Amino acid sequence: SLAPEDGSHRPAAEPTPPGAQPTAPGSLKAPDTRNEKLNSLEDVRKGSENYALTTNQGVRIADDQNSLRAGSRGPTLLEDFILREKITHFDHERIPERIVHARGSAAHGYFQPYKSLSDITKADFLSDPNKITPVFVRFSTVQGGAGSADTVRDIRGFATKFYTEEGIFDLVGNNTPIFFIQDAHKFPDFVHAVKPEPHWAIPQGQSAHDTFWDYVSLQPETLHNVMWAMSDRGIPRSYRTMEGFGCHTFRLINAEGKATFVRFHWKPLAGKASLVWDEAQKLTGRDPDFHRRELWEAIEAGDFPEYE
Amino acid sequence: ISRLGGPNFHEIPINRPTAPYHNFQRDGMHRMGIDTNPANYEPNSINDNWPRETPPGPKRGGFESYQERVEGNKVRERSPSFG
Amino acid sequence: SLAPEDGSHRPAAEPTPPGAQPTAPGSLKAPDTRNEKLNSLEDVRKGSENYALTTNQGVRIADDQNSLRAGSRGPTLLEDFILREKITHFDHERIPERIVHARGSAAHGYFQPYKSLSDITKADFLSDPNKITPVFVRFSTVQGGAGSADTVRDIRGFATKFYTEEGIFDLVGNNTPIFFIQDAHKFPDFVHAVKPEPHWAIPQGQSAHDTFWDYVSLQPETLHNVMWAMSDRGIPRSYRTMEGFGCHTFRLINAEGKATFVRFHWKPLAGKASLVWDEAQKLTGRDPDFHRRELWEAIEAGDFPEYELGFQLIPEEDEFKFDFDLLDPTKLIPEELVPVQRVGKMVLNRNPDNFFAENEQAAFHPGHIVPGLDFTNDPLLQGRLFSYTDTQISRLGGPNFHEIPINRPTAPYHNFQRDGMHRMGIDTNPANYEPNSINDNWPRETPPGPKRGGFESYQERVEGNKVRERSPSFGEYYSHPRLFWLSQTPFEQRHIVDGFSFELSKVVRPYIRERVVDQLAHIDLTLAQAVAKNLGIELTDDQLNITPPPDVNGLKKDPSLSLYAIPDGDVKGRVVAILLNDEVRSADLLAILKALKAKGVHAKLLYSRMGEVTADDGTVLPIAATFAGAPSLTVDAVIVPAGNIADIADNGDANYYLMEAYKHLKPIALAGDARKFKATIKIADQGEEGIVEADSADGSFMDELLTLMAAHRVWSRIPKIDKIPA
Amino acid sequence: SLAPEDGSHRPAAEPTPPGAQPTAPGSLKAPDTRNEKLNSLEDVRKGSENYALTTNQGVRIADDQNSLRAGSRGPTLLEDFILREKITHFDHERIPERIVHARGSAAHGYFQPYKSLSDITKADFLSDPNKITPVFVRFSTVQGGAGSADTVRDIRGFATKFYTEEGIFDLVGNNTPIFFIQDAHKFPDFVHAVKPEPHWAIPQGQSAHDTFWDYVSLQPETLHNVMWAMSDRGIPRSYRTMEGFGCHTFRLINAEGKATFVRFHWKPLAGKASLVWDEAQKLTGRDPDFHRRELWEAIEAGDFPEYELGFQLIPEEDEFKFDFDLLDPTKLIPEELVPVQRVGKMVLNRNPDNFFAENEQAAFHPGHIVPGLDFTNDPLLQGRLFSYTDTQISRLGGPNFHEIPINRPTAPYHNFQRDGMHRMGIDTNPANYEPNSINDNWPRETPPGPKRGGFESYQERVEGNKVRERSPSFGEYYSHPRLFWLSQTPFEQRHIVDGFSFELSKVVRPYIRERVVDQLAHIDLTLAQAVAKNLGIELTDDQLNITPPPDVNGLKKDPSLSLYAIPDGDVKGRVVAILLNDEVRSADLLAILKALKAKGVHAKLLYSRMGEVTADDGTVLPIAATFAGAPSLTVDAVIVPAGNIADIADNGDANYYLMEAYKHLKPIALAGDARKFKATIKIADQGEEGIVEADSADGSFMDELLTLMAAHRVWSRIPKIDKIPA
Ligand code: HDE
Ligand code: HDE
Ligand code: HDD
Ligand SMILES: [S]
Ligand SMILES: [S]
Ligand SMILES: [S]
Repeated sequence: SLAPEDGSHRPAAEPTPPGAQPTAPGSLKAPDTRNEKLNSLEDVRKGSENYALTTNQGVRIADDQNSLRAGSRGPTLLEDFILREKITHFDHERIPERIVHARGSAAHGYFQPYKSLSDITKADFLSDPNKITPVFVRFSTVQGGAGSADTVRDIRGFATKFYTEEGIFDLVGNNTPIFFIQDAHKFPDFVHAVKPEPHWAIPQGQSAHDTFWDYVSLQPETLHNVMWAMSDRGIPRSYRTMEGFGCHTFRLINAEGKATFVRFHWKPLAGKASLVWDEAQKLTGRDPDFHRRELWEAIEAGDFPEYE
Repeated sequence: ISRLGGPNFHEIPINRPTAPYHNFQRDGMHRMGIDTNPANYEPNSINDNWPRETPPGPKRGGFESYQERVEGNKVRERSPSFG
Repeated sequence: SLAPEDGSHRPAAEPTPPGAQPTAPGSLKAPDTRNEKLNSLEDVRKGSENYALTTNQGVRIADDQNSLRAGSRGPTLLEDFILREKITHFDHERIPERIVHARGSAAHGYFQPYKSLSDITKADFLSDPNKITPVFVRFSTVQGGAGSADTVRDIRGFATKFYTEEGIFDLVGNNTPIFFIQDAHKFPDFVHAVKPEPHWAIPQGQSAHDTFWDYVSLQPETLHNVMWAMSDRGIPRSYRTMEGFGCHTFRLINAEGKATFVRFHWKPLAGKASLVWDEAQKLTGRDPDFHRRELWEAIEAGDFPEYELGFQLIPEEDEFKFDFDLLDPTKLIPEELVPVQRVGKMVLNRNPDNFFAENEQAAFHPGHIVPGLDFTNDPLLQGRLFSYTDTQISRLGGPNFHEIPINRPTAPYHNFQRDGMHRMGIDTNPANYEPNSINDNWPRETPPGPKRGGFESYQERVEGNKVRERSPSFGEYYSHPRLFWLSQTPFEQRHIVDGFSFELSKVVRPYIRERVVDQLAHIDLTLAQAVAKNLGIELTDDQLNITPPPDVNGLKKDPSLSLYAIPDGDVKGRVVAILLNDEVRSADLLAILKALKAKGVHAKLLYSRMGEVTADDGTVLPIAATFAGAPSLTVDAVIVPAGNIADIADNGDANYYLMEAYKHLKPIALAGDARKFKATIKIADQGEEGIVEADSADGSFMDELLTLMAAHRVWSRIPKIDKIPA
Repeated sequence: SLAPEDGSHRPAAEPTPPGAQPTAPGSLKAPDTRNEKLNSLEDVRKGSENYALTTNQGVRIADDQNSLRAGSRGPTLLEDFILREKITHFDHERIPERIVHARGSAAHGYFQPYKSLSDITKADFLSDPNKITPVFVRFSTVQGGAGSADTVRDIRGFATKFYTEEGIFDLVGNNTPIFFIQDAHKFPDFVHAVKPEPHWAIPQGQSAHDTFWDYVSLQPETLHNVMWAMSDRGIPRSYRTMEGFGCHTFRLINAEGKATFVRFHWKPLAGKASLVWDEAQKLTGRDPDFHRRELWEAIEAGDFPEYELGFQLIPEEDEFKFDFDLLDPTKLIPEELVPVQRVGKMVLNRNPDNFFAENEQAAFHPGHIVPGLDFTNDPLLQGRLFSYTDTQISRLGGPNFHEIPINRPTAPYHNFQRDGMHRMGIDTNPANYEPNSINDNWPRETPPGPKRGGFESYQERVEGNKVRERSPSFGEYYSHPRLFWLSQTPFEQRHIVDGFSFELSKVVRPYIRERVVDQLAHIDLTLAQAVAKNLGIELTDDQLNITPPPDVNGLKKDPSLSLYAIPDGDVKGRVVAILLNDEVRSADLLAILKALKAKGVHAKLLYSRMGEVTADDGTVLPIAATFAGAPSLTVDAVIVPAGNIADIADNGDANYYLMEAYKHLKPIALAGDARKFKATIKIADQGEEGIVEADSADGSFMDELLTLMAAHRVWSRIPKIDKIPA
């Protein structure tokens, strides 16, 4: 047995402050934190302790250290299906990242209203303060790839999937109340302009380059959101300490059929807080996973991110 | 990998084993299984090396190939016995 | 017209030094550079000047600013095909990244051999010193994603696609001579261990976490490549200043059928040079694109990356002449035992036009060999042969990945394979099978021979049972790690100690650190104790008495394993920060730049804001960047000319600039009143080695600075840096 | 393993009648046939003669017969990269077939207008009678898979890609002028209902099953296109002998901005002709590739398929002037009300080289329009515009499907779209966005205007609330089916009755059959009774009293809706079977072939074995096929020359050949003693209209036979075939 005698390989399944224990998969860290969605995923969770190592077809593997070869210094044989299945699955691990917001960090939680909103909306999840709606929330940057740094200067995404009794509602918002552009037809122009430039694929995670500012200088509708990004809004301390916005006017519709225009807000109960530019930029080098880590460790500690 | 869209074709319901399957393979398109193992490699100490290899034996043992003697040069050649 | 009237939007189509012009696609930057492969890509190049904006179907668009809607404040209509085509293409821009080496930077070039190697190989590309072979080379890290940082601590890849007249040959190597594991079956285990951990996908671009060090502690075969990764080899200065290696024993096969064992080498003609860890880490923050940028800018300046191809050659009858197995890819062949024979030179002289189309889509695979080469039973190489074909079916969308333009052979290709997704070639052959009579059996098989023959494998003898078994001969883990460590200078050993100590401090479970210190004590006690001390760990009496492993074939060191033991410095294409003031002394600046120019060293003029300043004599000095904007991390040395020093003397950024460069062992030069800065870095009045100083920037002031830059960094300074708060 | 020395493996590169030579890729059969699009494909056409067989990487293969193994009876080795490339390509050949119209056959050709249409449209391809536009056309069934049969009962597709100077225009039509449903939202319900049922995936190529008739019984909007499918229009003789229609009201826009509604037509210059059901059904077993083969062989013979493009034009102010809605795609515009104006001619004159690359990968989509054309609010068309771009993402592997060679425009295309899987074009533009200054904003938008202008949508007024609601004007379902019924000849009517009767007899659930018959009672009582009688159903008193729907704008019938009521036969390209005997009277064969050749009618010489027979004068006659191997299903008429009739008089296959041809209403001619076969088909001494007979085959005999063939089938024989046991 390879684990240490004293059992110090395994993190306590109780809330612990950052750095006190190794981090762990959520169902192992907090087995008794439940909601309808988390429970419904049990059919696909797979454990490991006390099980035999197998192929994907259920065949027990005797030797997971060697390829099948003709003699112990010989060529590898085509009939080694165990090696080929293992290397095939490896070879095909990756899927395309998101076109934008490829960098992002997510957690499970729940939502509950403070009071029935039936006077203004028939949305079932807003109909009773007793209605508990599971959520899965993903926070993100915009420009950089899935392996880019967290504390860049960028807009941040804030996407919430509400698993309601009357369907999925996704509230797909950002951390500023507007966008750079007015018409969707220009989205690939704006995004190409902010992304790494096409000849050489530089710079990652940064608007600080000629094409972005070229587009901005030629499209003054951009200037409002550019102001937000150049502010310390663009460099939050934590996904816990930033605001969220729905970006658009939507409508609520009530049982009588009356429409009300609405814009959505998320107010962080831990308050608003951002880094300073020098600190953010250096932090992309010292810990490019700083926000991902901070979110995971706040939840492990019981410092649950809360938004109104 | 093209016909069924990727390396997780064993998780398409008709294809699934009824026998247990556990290993350190991860990800791929259409991934259904949510692995809770702290480890995705072996040997590991962080999960006490589970899931673990199993020696061959008379029942419920690991797969080991028959130790057939191979002898010859690397050749692209049809056996004369096939002619 | 949106372009400025003075044409300042268009970069000069001629060699210019870094920062002088905006960068540009290669065919616009350097239209006069060519080779056979670049010429053949012309059929797919797309221009843009003077053309109308269209759909992909060739319909001209009138308004590319708006969607179609019912009234100008109305709903967007489904019939807007111009919107949905444009948004559809955007929606599907991304393809899966490489499983490993996803972060990489690539350039076109050419290779030519120094003489015909026909006595040892029939490979056509090596048959004639006049035969010039286009190449495309991609350098990469291993762990991080395509949008991770360049100057991480990691292994680097060094992949070369040779477009030979007898097929594609891909030499898919790394910047170290070995690998972490012995058998390919373990590759997903090792890679999973070094990659971000699967619960939370942390950390990116780093081996400094529990699962990596768990695997290493349990798999001593890894320690040799770990030594390399923990040394300054893991943080190169530039893709231009690292070695490349082919990793495995392959074979050369001559026209007579004789097989010779070969390992492949690339020697950087710009010399070997690496960063230091604090600098490398901070640089991942200040410019995560530094190596990609440096490569592109070197080529645009005419500082073409050059590498010499070399072979270590071992006769077949010498297979068992060494203390280690030639097939064991965790073992290096010391150059003291088998010298590198020079073979030819490769020059990278053109950037791509489109990074996605040429770099992201390029597919390299070590099974892509040509007649004159062959494999061996290296069990890591054996498994690689499966992987690099397989992985392309998802990454590049199917089995016609050779028809993507960058991947196309320049040699003819004809066969009976048909269809598949993205099929470009339209085959007119009446037959799609052989043997056939309906096309007189064309295209036809070709017997092997001295030139232009079919591929036939070398008839190596195979004997033994079908086994999943590691060769006993591979069961030795410590002697190569030890040879490596003993071959390093004392400052290089110090940086290895600090690499392990820093990485193990990030491992959360203490027993994993202890287990790895135990492994170190099997390699070298001094190493092990120094790492232990940094971790607060005390070696046991048993650990103190572990017998060191034996030397490797009589060797107690091999200086070729050191970056620095043997000077191979080259200052051409290096860069100096010049720290400006509002009244620079022109005569200092003239002499600085004249000497830098004469050796091909670049400069960047830095100040506290953008714009210009004016020297004493009225010369207008344009500013490249601010002190904060272009940190010392990004340059090789700093020079401060004389003048109105009081202007920058209390500037935090300016002071810190010299502290950072000082800490990172870079040459510093101070002329006249700029000597006032000696106080910020605590330099004595009689001066110290590595700090150039004088009343004015010449006679021998630039020669001194340039001598220091040829030696790369001031290693003697290392005992003084701990004191400086930087 | 090679070609025969006589060169007989290779088809002559000259036009040759069906069966005279093996068929071949178009560029080899007809190398001098060119057009702008065919030429532009030269970059990707790949030959084979005199080339070495290689891997896809350009490595010559020595042994393409064997895997690499350890000894010649040993295991195959993983290092066999030649085996794995070849098998990997093969393992990934297939791409997803089209959701609908998966079964299709395609050819290249060209179009030109008869005169400039600039008064009604500014479309460049309709602007000049001497501007030629390349086309690629694919004909298809709808329901069955890509390996289903051709001569099923189904709607046919007729899709034309016009490669115009101002962009690709795809006219994506069918062989009937309406569709089964009104709103695109129901398309998956209808298609799922006609497709193989989901539990067991039966039946292929057939609407004759419960789910289809369940949907029709519940959605009377479908009854109009059902009437067309049940008629002989559902079983065309050839893609050369059916009409095409664009299905929707589109708009033409002229340079002055005037909009005219238009519906598109294609008139077959070879005339309108269909099979009979029993023949069609049996032919799906004897030759499931009959229409694919006939199309390919017509083009190899020079019987180029020709179609006339025609437009129904309705001025904008006449939108509401009919008693149906112009935007309802279940409604046709009778040519009695709105005549088809002839517009131009399309000729299909070359087959592809590789069916997969050019046919299977072609992507047609009706949203691919060009300036001068525009859409309408037809709610079926509206949703089609979403589907034809979306579906290519999976079928063709991503958003670069326009780079697959067959799909590329010949017109320039330049834009700021980048990347996507298997990206071919390498963009050099410094800019990938607009507005930009860095490339002076190229490529640039272009204002709309008379010619070469940007696309702008016609400024149609929209007024209404956001609703999911069917227009009340669409809620009439029976008048157009009735118009169609009343316009058919009596034998066409009988065949419609028979198609409904045959289909509904395969519906297992009897209440579905009853509900369909109730729908038929709302269209025409005579039809409804005739179907009921065949299903053993008796109409109720109420059903008997259903008031017939109103005439369509005063019309009692419109003969243009019939296949046959107005003669339009053309025999060129048709085929006759000639049943040989072992001593043919050469004088008869001489006169038969001379007359057939004068009208471009082909012949196939049949016998009871293959090889040769010798005629009375020593002429050696090669045999194309046996009586069983090329049944009368595959020909238009049968001729039996004189000679040694005893040789075949008691041959069961030869007698049956005539019985099947007789049953199927085909002309038969019998010369000399071949008149003895009159007994097998019960023709009286006096003779019968449709049986040509004389002492010998002469001028008069062949004229009579060719007159019969110009009328396609012998409809007057129908009363006589009930009794024949065939
Ligand atoms: C206001 C909040 C907001 C706005 C206004 C937009 N984004 Fe987002 N985006 C996609 C496209 C898209 C378009 C076409 C527009 C304006 C027309 C916006 N964006 C502006 C996308 C390409 O479809 C996207 C990429 C992956 C994906 O699934 O959809 C996408 C991502 C995205 C996210 C990430 C959600 C997640 O996966 O975690 C968020 C938070 C936004 N967008 C916000 C957003
Ligand atoms: C010797 C230099 C070297 C070695 C020993 C290995 N890698 Fe590499 N690698 C792939 C798999 C693979 C396996 C199975 C093994 C040992 C079993 C190695 N690696 C060790 C791959 C997953 O098939 C890979 C990912 C993308 C791809 O197409 O192949 C792959 C990448 C890779 C590159 C990247 C080439 C490029 O596109 O720039 C390089 C330089 C190596 N490997 C070197 C290498
Ligand atoms: C809203 C869905 C929809 C509806 C309402 C229609 N179509 Fe369609 N059609 C498709 C959605 C579609 C498709 C699913 O997108 C296909 C199959 C895959 C493809 O590329 O297009 C297709 C293919 C397709 C083809 C085959 C082109 C080829 O040869 O590749 C033809 C000829 C037609 N259609 C014709 C018609 C006609 C005459 C319609 C009646 C006016 C019609 N379609 C309505
Ligand atoms: S937004
Ligand atoms: S290696
Ligand atoms: S239609």
